[PDB]
This record gives sequence, C-alpha cells and structure tokens, in this order.
Amino acid sequence: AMSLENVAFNVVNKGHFDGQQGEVPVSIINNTVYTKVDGVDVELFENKTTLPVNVAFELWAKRNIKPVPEVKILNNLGVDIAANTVIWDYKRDAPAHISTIGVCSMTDIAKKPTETICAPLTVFFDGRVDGQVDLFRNARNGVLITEGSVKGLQPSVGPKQASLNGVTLIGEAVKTQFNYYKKVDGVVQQLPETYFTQSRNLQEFKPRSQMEIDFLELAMDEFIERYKLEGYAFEHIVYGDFSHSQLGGLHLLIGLAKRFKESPFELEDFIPMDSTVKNYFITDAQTGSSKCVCSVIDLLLDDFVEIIKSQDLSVVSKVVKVTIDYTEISFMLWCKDGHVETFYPKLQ
Amino acid sequence: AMSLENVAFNVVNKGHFDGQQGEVPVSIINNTVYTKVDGVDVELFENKTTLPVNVAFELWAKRNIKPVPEVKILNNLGVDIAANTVIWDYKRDAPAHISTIGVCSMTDIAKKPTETICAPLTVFFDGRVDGQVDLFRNARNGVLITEGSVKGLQPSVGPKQASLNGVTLIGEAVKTQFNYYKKVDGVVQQLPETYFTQSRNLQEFKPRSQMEIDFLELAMDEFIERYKLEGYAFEHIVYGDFSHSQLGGLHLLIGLAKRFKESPFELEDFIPMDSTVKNYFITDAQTGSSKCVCSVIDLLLDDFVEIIKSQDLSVVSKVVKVTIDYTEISFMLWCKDGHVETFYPKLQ
Amino acid sequence: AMSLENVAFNVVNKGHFDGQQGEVPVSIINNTVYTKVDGVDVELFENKTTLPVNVAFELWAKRNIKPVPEVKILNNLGVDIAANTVIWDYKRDAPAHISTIGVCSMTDIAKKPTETICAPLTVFFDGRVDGQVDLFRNARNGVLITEGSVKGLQPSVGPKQASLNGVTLIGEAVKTQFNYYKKVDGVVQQLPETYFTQSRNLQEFKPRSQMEIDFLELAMDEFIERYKLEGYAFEHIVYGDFSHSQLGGLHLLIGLAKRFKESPFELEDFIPMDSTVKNYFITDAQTGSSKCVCSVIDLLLDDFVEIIKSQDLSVVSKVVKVTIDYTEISFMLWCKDGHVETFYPKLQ
Amino acid sequence: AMSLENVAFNVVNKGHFDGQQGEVPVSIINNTVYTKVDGVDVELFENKTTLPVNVAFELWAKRNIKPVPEVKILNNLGVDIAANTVIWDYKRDAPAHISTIGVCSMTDIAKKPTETICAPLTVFFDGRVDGQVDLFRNARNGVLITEGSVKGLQPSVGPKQASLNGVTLIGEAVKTQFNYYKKVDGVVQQLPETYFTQSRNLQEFKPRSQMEIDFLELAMDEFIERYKLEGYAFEHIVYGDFSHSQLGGLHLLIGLAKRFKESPFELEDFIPMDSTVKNYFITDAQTGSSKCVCSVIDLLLDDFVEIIKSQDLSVVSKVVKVTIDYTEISFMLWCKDGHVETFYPKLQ
Amino acid sequence: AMSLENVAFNVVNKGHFDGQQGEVPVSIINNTVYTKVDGVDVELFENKTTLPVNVAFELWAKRNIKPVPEVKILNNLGVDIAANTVIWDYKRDAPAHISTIGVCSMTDIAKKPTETICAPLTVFFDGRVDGQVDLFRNARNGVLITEGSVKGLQPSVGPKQASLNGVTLIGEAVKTQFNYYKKVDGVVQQLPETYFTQSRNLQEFKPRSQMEIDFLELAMDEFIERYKLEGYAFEHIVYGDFSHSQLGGLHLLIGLAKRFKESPFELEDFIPMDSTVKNYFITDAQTGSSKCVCSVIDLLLDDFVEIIKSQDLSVVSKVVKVTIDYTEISFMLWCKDGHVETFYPKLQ
Ligand SMILES: CC(=O)Nc1cc(C)[nH]n1
Ligand SMILES: CC(=O)Nc1cc(C)[nH]n1
Repeated sequence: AMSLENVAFNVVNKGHFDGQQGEVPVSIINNTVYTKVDGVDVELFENKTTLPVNVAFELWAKRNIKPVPEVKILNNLGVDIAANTVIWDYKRDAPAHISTIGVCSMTDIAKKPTETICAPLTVFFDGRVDGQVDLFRNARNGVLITEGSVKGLQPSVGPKQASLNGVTLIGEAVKTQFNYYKKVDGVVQQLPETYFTQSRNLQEFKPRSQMEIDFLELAMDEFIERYKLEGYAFEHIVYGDFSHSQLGGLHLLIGLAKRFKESPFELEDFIPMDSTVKNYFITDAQTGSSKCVCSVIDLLLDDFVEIIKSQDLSVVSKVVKVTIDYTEISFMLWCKDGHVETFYPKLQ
Repeated sequence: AMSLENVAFNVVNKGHFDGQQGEVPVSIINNTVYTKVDGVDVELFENKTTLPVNVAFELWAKRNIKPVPEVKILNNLGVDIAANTVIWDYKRDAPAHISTIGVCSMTDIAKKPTETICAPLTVFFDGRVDGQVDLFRNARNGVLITEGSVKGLQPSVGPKQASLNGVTLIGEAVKTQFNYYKKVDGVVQQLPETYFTQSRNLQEFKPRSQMEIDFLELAMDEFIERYKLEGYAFEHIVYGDFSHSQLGGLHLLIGLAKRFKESPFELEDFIPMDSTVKNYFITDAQTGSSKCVCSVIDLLLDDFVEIIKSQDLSVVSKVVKVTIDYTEISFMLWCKDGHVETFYPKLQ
Repeated sequence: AMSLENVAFNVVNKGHFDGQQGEVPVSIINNTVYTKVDGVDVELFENKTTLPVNVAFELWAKRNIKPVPEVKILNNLGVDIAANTVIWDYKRDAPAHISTIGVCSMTDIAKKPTETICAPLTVFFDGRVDGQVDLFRNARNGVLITEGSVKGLQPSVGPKQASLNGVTLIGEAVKTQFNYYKKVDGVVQQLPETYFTQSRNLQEFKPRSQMEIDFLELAMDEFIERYKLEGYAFEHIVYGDFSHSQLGGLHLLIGLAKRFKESPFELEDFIPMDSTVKNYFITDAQTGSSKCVCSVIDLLLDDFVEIIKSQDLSVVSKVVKVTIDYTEISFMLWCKDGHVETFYPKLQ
Repeated sequence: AMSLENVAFNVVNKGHFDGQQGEVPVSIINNTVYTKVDGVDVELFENKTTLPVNVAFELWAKRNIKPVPEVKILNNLGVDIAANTVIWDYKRDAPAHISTIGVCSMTDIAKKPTETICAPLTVFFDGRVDGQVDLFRNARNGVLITEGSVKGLQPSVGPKQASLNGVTLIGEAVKTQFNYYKKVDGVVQQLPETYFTQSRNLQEFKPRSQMEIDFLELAMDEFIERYKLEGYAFEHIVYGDFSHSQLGGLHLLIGLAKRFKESPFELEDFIPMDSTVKNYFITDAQTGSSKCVCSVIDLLLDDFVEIIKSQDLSVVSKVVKVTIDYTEISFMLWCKDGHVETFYPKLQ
Repeated sequence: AMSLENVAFNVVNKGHFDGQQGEVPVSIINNTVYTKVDGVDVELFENKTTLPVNVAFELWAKRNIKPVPEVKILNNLGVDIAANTVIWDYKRDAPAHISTIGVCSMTDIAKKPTETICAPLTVFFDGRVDGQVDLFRNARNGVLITEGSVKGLQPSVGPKQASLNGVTLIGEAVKTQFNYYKKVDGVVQQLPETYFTQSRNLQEFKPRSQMEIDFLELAMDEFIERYKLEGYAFEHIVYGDFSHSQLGGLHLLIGLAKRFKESPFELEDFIPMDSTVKNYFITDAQTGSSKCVCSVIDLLLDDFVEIIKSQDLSVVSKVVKVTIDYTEISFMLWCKDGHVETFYPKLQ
C-alpha cells in the first residue's frame, strides 16, 4: 500500500523510506511537503526537480543510502536508469535518472529490469543486492558494480571514492571502491584504462601525495625546479596568471585551492551538475582578473604531470585525448619551440 | 489506511470517496491533482480553496452526496462544523466549514462530535444517519435535520429545496424538506417564524404560484391592477426602472427573470457565496442603465407582497426587519404621502 | 532555428506553427505565455498539461490541424507516439502522447520513426503525408490511416467521424473516414469487426437513423411497441428510471439527449478524457434522482438494439464482451425469467 | 487602520511592526513581498509558511522582539496560542502557533484572551506586559512567564537562555531566565523538577563546566579515568563508534562537537523544528559510518553523567524517564553484567 | 535572431550572453530555467526578480561583465536606465533598472539612447564602449563613466572600487576607478566634492590605513588617547555600547568588524539593497543588547574622524550634512558641554 502519507511517515520515523507501515498527515503547498507535528506544519521536503512535488518527494525518500558511484561516473558509463533503486543526484537536488524500475508508480517504466521496455536502456545494477548480478547477465544493456569477483566477468577497478548520502568519501567503515562492468547490445564491453578525478572541494582540499604536499607548501619556482617541470607551463596552467584582465590558465583544482588560501575568488557554477570537467565563470577578488569559461579538473597532481610529460611538444596545436572517469576527455595542447604554452580541457 | 492515492482511487472508481480499498498513481502540480491513465495524466481536481491542494481534494472527495441544507441556511443557523461529513459549498468551490469531525486527519479537530472540543461549536447533525439524532441530544450546541418527527421536540419546517451535489432542487425521488431543530447551551431553541428564499436561477426561472405566473405573463399595469398593488412601487422595486443612468429598484429575482427574457444584462457577483440576499453590479445591455450594488432576493412574489402590504406607510424612512431563511434581513422602506417610493434589502 | 519567440510569432501570424521565420517578444508567467502587442501583454496560451509551459506551448502550436482519428480510437489501437506530428487531445487540453518524433527538441525521442528507439512503440502513421505509408511498411509497430487503398493490404474501415481542431465531425469538404491498418512485430494484423461510438454531444444531439428519429419523437411505450423491444428493459437501460433516489439505467447517450430536452441534469465528468465508455456522476435536477457512476456510451440506437437482441437471456448475470472502437468493452447483462433486467457497460 | 502597506511601512522604517502611521507601495508576487524603493522592487519578505503570504508577512512583522522562551519549552508546556503577541519560530521560519489573539484580523480567533473561544486553549501570557498576570489568573488554561514574584503563585525557575530575534542567548543586558507558571482547567499546575537542554550549536560549541572543558581537551581514556566513568559506555554513547557501517552511539551534542573539530560530518535535520531531542541522519565524512536516525540531546555533560550514574544497571533493557525542558524524555537503557552497553533518547 | 534557446545556448557555452549562434532545449518551470543535458534537466537560472522568468533570464545573461560602478553610486547619481547594457544588481539578484535600451525586446523602451523616449531619463553611458561619450554629449540626461580625459568635460574622480560580476574590488589587472560626468536637462552638472564608502564586508574586513590598523589592534582607551579622540563619543558611536537592552551607537562598519572578531551578532538586512548607509536590526549574541534600526556606514576611519572633528560642538542637536558617494547624507549630531554625546546617520 504505497501512499504519500506512508512515504512521509517513513521520512519522519526512519529518516528515509524504509518500508514501514504507518501514515502521518501531509500538506502539499506549491513545491513543498509538510507534515503536521503537534498542530504546526513542519517542512519535510522542498522540490527542486522538474517532477511533480509528491513524486520527487517519494523518489528522494527512496534514494539509495549506501555508498554509490558518483553521478559523473554513471553518466560517463552511459547509465540511463537504475534497477530497483533511486540514485539521488545531490549536485542537482534531483533524481539522477528520469525513470525508475520497481520504485514509484508515477515514474516506473517497469517493475523488473527483465521487462522488454528496459532492453534498450543501460540499466544500473548493484551486485550488493541479491539477484542483481544475474539481472545484469540477462540485461541487453547495463552497468554493474560489485564488491568482489563475478565468475568469468573481467572487472574494472573503479575510483576509491563513492557518494554516501551526498558525501563523497573513501570508505573506512564501508566499501566505496567497486568493480565496474558494462554491457552494450548483449555484449560485455571492455572498460578502458583510465585516470580518476579526485572529487575534492576548494574549501576542504587535502593533498593526496608528496608532490601535492610540495605544490601547496613550496613556492612556485622551487616546486617547478624540484619536479623538473621547466618548459611545461605550470605557471600558467596550474598556478594561474592573474596579471591581465583575462585570467590565464588555472585548470587544475589544486591550483585553485592554493590560490584560495591566499586570496578569495568567485566561482560561478553556471551548469550545476556532477561532471569530470567543471566549467566556472571565475572572478579573482584581489586582482579583478576573470574568465567566463574556466575549465577545471581535479586530477591528482602526479597524474596531471604524467599526462603532460607523455605528450609530443613539437606541434603548434593539437587535441590530446585522455581517458578520465571512463570517458574520453579532449585537451587542447599548445606548444612553441619545444615547450608548452598552454594545456587545457578543450571547451566543446 | 487513509492516503492521497486511495482518495484518488475512490474518485476514479466510485465517483467520490466511498471507503474502497485501492491506489492509483497521483501527481500534484501547483493546485491540480492528476492521475496516470494509460501513460497520460488526467486531471481529477483543481483546488479553488485556501487549503492545501491534497487536503482540499480529500474534503471534496468526502463531500456529502445526499440532499443537504443549502449553505445559506446552515450559515444563518450559526453552523460552525459538520458531524462526520463535509458540506461542500459549490458556490465557493470549497468546504462550507474550516474544520471537520471524523473526516480528514489534516482538518479534524475531533473524531466524534461528543469530544469536548466540539461542545462550544454549533455542530450540524443529520438525522438520516444512524446515531446522529442521539448525538444532537448529547451535544451542547447543534443543528439537527430530520425527515420525520423527533419525540418530544417540536419541529421547524425548513425550505422545500435542498442542495444535491450542487443542484438546488425540490425532491421527487428523494426528500429535500427537512425538520429543523437547534440547541444553544444544551437548550432546545424555539426556531423563529420565517419566510424562505426560493433559490431559483435567472436562466431557468419557473413560477411557483398563480401570482408568479401572472407576473411573468401579464403586462406591468394589468398585473398591478389585478393584485391591487397601486401605491406599492412595484414598477420601481420589482419591474425595475431602466430610464436613468442609475438602474432603479429591481430587487426581486422574478423581476430580473422577466427582464432577462426580453433584454439581456450583466450581473457581476462580486462576493461569490451563498447568501439570502445577493449583491450584484448590474449593467442593462439594452439601455446602459447600471447599479454598482443591486441587492436581489428570491422571495416567492406572494411572500414579498405579504411583507410589503404588512408595513406602516406613514414614515419617510425606516428599517423593516424580516426573518428569511432563519436570519433577520433588514430592508429599507421609503414612503411619501402614504405610498411606497422604494423597499430594498438594506446594504450594510 | 527553433525558439519560443519563433513559435509565438507563428501562433500570432499563422494561427499555429507553420515553419515561418520571425520572432515576437514573449513573457512567461507561471503557466501562461504572453506576447507584447503595442505595449500590452496578450495571452497566447495557458498550460493545462503536466509538461513545462514553454514545451506544452510548442506542442500545442505544432498540433495536427487536419482531421485526425479521435484520441479514444488511437488509445484503443495501442498508439504510443505519432510520427512527425502532435495529436492534440482537446478533451484533456494536452498532447495525446508523452513523447514526439521530429517535432520538439524537449520531447523528441527520435527525429525519424525509422530510428531503433521507435521499433518497440506503436507509431501512428498518416498516409496523407508523403512517405508515411512507406515508413509504416518499414516500422516494427504501428497504426496507419489512409484515404484510399494500400496495395496488398486489406483495410479496416474506421469511423465516419474524425477530430478537426477539436471538433468531431463527419466531413463534407474534407475526408474524415479512414482506412486503418495495424502492425504488431512486423506483421500486418487483421483488425477485428467492430462497432463505432457516434461521438455526439448532449446539447447538439442529432439522430442518425429512422429508429433514432422515432426514439426522440415517439413516446416510450409506442417506440418499444414499434421496434418489438418488450422484455429488453429499454425503460430502465435507455430511457432511465428517475423514480428512486438512485437513478436507474440511462446508459445510452440518446436516452440522456431525450431527457435533456425535457428536464435538465448535471453530468460530472470526474475522469475528463476521451474514451469509448464515459463515466458521469449524474444528478437529475427535476427529481433529485442521482448516480455516482453512470456509464454512458454513444452507440447508434440500431447498433445497441442489435447487441442486446444478440444475447442469450437465460442466465442471471454474465459479462457480455463487444468490440467497440477496436477495443473489447465488457457489459454486465442481468436477466430474470427470459427477460432483461439491466445491461450496462461494466464498471471495472 | 491595519493594512499591508502600513505593515510594510513599519518594516522599512522601524525594522518591524511598531504601530507607526504611514504607507509604502507594495507588490506581492507568489510568496514574496516587495516594496518600491526609487523605482525598483526590494524584497521585504519571503513566505516559508503554510499561511497566505500577506498574512505571514504581518505575523512576522508583529513578532515578539523581546527575549522569549524557546519554542521547544512552549511546546513541552502545551502552549497553543499567545496573548497579544506572535512568537516567531526561527527554526521553522513560521509563527509558532496557528492562531493569534489581538494581533492580525486574518488569524485572530479573539481580540482578548478573556473571550470564551480561548478558555480551552493553553494561552501564553507575558508578565512583562501590563495586565498579563491578571489575564493568566482569569484564564482557564495558560502558561505565564515573569521576571519576578507573583503573589501566592509557586514559581518554576526556567532555563537561563531565551530566544531574542532567533538568537538563543543567556542575557547580560536583558533578562532571559524567567519564572514559569501553568494552569490546566482553571487549576494552577505544579511544574515538575527538570533538567534543561543547553541549546548550543555544533559550529560554535562552548563548554559550560570544568567537566565539559576536560571532555573537549582530554583524550577519551584519560577523561573516562578522571571522572570514574568506566563501565558507563561513554566510548559508544558520547564519543561515538565510527568503526562499523552503522554509526554507534553519539547522542550528546558535546560528543558531536568534539568529533566536528577533528573530522567533518553531515547532519541531515529531516524534521526541522525546535525540540528537546533532535533526530539527524548522520554521515561521517572520514569513515563513511552513518545512521538514519541519530537522536541527539544537548545536556550539560555533568547533567548527563548524573542521569546515567543514577540508574540501576542490573536489568538487560528498560525505559528510563527523565524530565528535560518540562517534558518526560524516555531513554532506552541497555546493560550487561552490571555495565552499560548503550543509553539513548528512545526513538518513538 | 534573439530567442530563449539562443540565450540558454550562450549561458551553457560562453558563461553568459556572448552573441553566439546556437540553441539548447529549455524548460521553464515556475521561476526556474532548465536545460536538458544528456536526458536530465540542469538548472540555469532561478528568477528572484519581479519580471517574467524568461525576461529576467535574458537580462541576467546580458549583464555587464566588465567592472561597473556599484549600484549605490548609480542610484545616488540618479541613473534610471543604461545604454545598451544591463547593470546587474547582485545585492537584489535583479536588474538595477526597470527598462533597457537595445538589450531585450520585452524590456526595451528604445533601441538607441538617442530616441526621444530616453530624453527625460538619466541614461548611464560607458565611455569604454565606442560611441558612448558622443551619445552622452547628445543625451538630455545622463551619467557617463570613462577611463580617461574627455575633451572639455570637467571630470569627477570616482571611488577606487567597482563591481566585477558582483565582486566589489579595487582593480589590479583591470581599471575600477573611473571619471564620472552627469547631465541634467542638457546641462553638464558639476559633481560635488565627496567622500566614498569603502564597500567592505564584516567577515573579510581589512584595514586601509594606519589609523584603521590601530583601531583593530589597540584597546579602546589607548586608541582614543593616541588619536586625541577624547570627548568625541567613539566609545558609543564606533565601539558600541552593549550594556543596556538597547544597543548604543555602533554606526561605523570597522566598529562592527572589531566586535565580530570577539563576539558574534546577528545583522538583519531588512531592506536588502545596495546603499551608502545600511540599516540593520542587530542582536548581540553575547549580551542580548539589540537595536531595530542600526544605521551603519563604511567610511575609512580617518574620513569619519575628519568629519566629526570638523563640527561645531556648541549646539544640543543639529543636522550635519556630508556628501558621501555623491549623495547628501544627513547625520544627527548631539552634544553636551562642548563634547559629543552621539553622531549617527539620521534615520529618515
Ligand atoms: C436538550 C435536548 O433535549 N435535546 C434533545 C432531546 C431530544 C428528544 N432530541 N434532542
Ligand atoms: C509488413 C508489411 O507488409 N507492411 C506493409 C506492407 C504494405 C504494402 N504496406 N505496409
């Protein structure tokens, strides 16, 4: 017996949908769900989605509360829908996928991912749930995550981090590093060798290597000297150039983190969604240097150094393609006299 | 197990709330309730009330579908709340009363009208439902309707008409004429002698007496001659004066009905609610004669004639009070040289 | 170059989307689209759909303005989507189908119905548009309408009427009677023998046979005598019984039309959508007789007489299935001593 | 002369409703109130309540701007309505009570708390306002606060802190510690002996005793040794266990504050309201340890130690009831072999 | 070809409107603009203005992204509209001006500021754009900013700071200090000699002189001794008096910044807009001292000291007028026995 009042009862008593029996009084006003608590209305949910308020409330209550892949990974792997769960996208305050399978009567296209309506969609399967590995084997298109070996299936070790209730973390009390598998048209696809983005924040950035510790603690010229980075334009690409009206370079998150500790700046997230490469309209508060579209990627500095040092520097300009988070990221590489001028995630 | 989906199931399958088990998918968008029917959304309800959309939907689904007293009668009798029913006010597209008793968890102040929260409120009791005559006996304040006699209690015969699903009618297949009883502080009141308004429409007006048939069929001067109405200003009060910029008189619905058959006119219902006296901003389309506040009452022409002929015509101006639909209606009576100049429901 | 301003320009200048170049200023406020005309805002569209206002505006502007099958026919034939058109559902003030093909970038699942996304969906094809008969030949699932014959394919003659801009009519200046073809999994189906509903209105009902003329002009007992209908409960089923609180029978639109000419009544369309059988909460204004769920079908009286006269009257109660508008309609048949007691479209 | 424009004038010129004469131009759009300031609209208020925008604006403008009891105290004391003031609930961005007395024409149930409509409600009275102590003496149900002695009335010394414009504080320039009194059915009730919650925040937590200073500065094992807390499960209850997928214990705010200084974590306030015990869906960012419903109380560590040390530890499981903020708080006490296993505010 | 989809394409690809060709799918729901990105809706803009959502979206996309005068300066100079640009007011999340010139078809009153509709309005002109100095010379009313000399026009050196994408800053990589010019009724007006407010924040306040460094680092009595400020009531005016229920003085931002480092407090910005003098409802969290209307100005402490030391202290009370940000600011000066009691920006 699925109902708005039962979903609300579960949120109030269990912190989320937990299949418990019960009902609480609910009032819906505009895009907000309230419940009566001792005569007064208490807000349970504000709809920030393009779905009807009561439908979005139910999908949010039915969100997966285990560590799940970050939405950028699912998107890069072509995931269209999840099997019998909701992957909540905390970057967008919305369900990661339009439709559901066995979750909500309003958004369900099927009750089971074995229904033929699901065959053309890449269904997300979670091996931690009974029967989901078998459902992936029977699925025409799909992405599977597991905590271990699936007999005969060649795995892809994914990122160390996962999203647990919107908190991206590397698990200590829980497992966040999964094996990934993908099928396209009934055929298991070999996932490519890839780098992974680190998913760090500007305000709580922590270094994850000796090189990263040295970047944050050492001065620009001594770091470049220590890591033999002369001629690789790190002064522009990583540290950033704030001397002209147009802000130069600044494409690695660690470079923004170093700058942030000294001088504040505004980052306008004009397409707010989870993605491997992020685009910001940046305004440096100290200098007034700005850039409408500043592409930023959070790679471990060692990974970025390996990528830039593995390029041929004899061409004026060329597209450099790098697999990051399972997707092909195009970078624009500009050279002059055998040295780098700039290297940035190519603005499509 | 009360729920939005269960209320919606009942509306879809039973035409209203009928206590049936079942659920249908629902979507709420702004003030509208939809249900999914074969992949597409179908509108079930548009909220025109000041209550939350899902709460108003439930009270409307739980509306009384038997002939009930017209809201103007309940209001005139001081009814605050109904016992275990919702009197739906079709003039306002809203519940007639703010709160409920044993109807909806969001609006309920009590489950049974015997709860002490109900003692100071005039509760409406319906003798057609088992135990309601007995609950009126135990209630401090209340109004009771019955189809037959109540032992020891003398009845007040109500109007012939009742509202059945928003259609005011005099029943032939159902009883619409009720016996009324009222208690104030545990004491059964003596309800006053009263006239009743006829609750007719302008577009489907039917005469209910030989005098009314004669008013509609005869010319003004011969009707006044036949019923000895000279000096009673019916030319102004009932027929209406459309010769000046300000529309004169026209306070009886039968007079508006007679005019409507010949020439159309606009009636702006600027306070849309059920009331004994209605106020309209009228604009006569043929002449351009108009009046911002034209008070209109639908009395049987014989009743209006009895009222006007029972007045002292020796005073220039005075307030004439008449019990109509159990309430005191003030009329302004203007006389000159022993004859009526005007007589209208006093705009206060 | 598709845009809101271009869609609005087409509506203002062409009465609908006509592929014309141009832009007009637009303002969107809540669910309404306005355009500036000489300094003031003029309403172009009010969104009554569950889609975003600008998306619904575009689909409505791009509606098919030729006579098209009534939505009840398309639904009964399992149509999921239309090829390169929008079938506007005027009963719901919304698009008949969730998604589009080659119509609007927000709702398109494909640009051409030959895309593999369309293969599992029953696509509606219109033989009056070039290449659509050929696209039906290549489609896995679909419904085709034509004005003439299709080589090798045997046709199913559809209803005489079609919907032209929301007006259901039998064409004189345009063709409204189509040949129907349907394919399921690449195989041209044999469409079943079917009756068709007449799609008439209560307020403008016209008889379409001598029997129907006789039903409307003759008295109940002489019509039943003339057409040898004794023992078939037409007094209850067709004419209606208004003598008890629950309105008896009244399931044929012609019976409601005959009643409507004499006495008015309220029909509450509680599931407002196009369907072969309609359900109304009816309240007879004259008697006060009412029914929460009164199923009404508009069959030609001759067709209804053929159906009822082709039934075995020896069973107390049974389900009678009749193909109407290509769908299986279940009727409940109740008999006693070899005569009909009642026969109604089964409320399920 | 109460008006929207006058309320807006007071907000603009006095910072709140101050009974001043004047009007400013106002525009209402959706749930926001604006005023024209030199040709442009400036936002004065955004309605986050379930009341109409103009009504909520007026109640917020008419909010009590003196230190008042925290809403959790008023709720625990059964307060239904306030006499001639609005207690604004800053946790909910809404009025603490549905109705008013002598405040706003839309929400007023009475002008004076002596009206019989108020007799069944527990009215809040403020002794700092002339005549309110006398109104409490005449009230059938009520809660009174005073800054001093009321002759013959036995007082209850309340918490040190009060809310002043949504800032909970212990007054230095103003008095925040009141005497509390309560009446139920005309009878003055003896308020129970109680502990009080400290109303601290996680981000600005300050210790209020030597034990609390020692908890925050000392390591877990030396604090437990110093205060003889061996066998009382403080490692689980207060410090928290982050080693398993389900976060263990962590029910005292001081324990969360200590953790917060070292590692950040997410606290989802899924029922956002003021209450003695708060429930959070917690996700520890460092470990990934989480709990859907983690009940947290802010007791002074000395008070919590007194409570836990005053319990019999010979039973496996039992409900321990403790008066906190005038209300009975149930705790679940789990013991094994004479030692505590867990002790938490019982999830109802 | 201006369109909603083209504006959205520019925002997605260029970070703002940049005149680029292209379209992206857009959905408008209530007051939010979304775009489809790989099947899911991503929020591009939330309308906080009183304009229609699509119109506000376009004006925000077309905002001036160069350093522009702060809105408080434009308002103080009487600016009504901008020539061929939108000055976005980040304090109000809205356009600084109601109408536009050559920007958006919905808000344009003209395409060029030379149109006679513009003659009575004070048009803002930007000398950094070709032809704008000439348009100011031809304009009847206007305000011009330049980065240099305009032949024959006497300049006014404006504030050092400008707003760049809502970040107020003193430019290093860009010029933020402009020359200002104003015309009223075809006549160039001499701008008055003025002080400028410093436009600092409470949370990131930095001193801009040795006196300001000394105010923040020295104790109250030694700063007053060092700068010979005895008898000038800085203890009240600048430092603030938190000893009584009504918070005394505290009218200089530097005084609030000094207090903020020690004890937190709530500043309610009840008229949220950019202005030379700001009014806050302040509540000191430590003491509970509060003031409904606390006028605060951010003057450099040296400028405030010069103003207060340039006043005659022999009158009990008088209005002191000071030009600040080109506007006349009235201050109330209260003296006793030749010493200052209080000096505050006069509450109108
Ligand atoms: C006070 C009171 O007598 N109420 C009654 C009596 C009866 C017979 N019905 N209701
Ligand atoms: C399967 C199939 O034969 N479809 C056809 C054939 C023709 C002549 N039209 N459509």
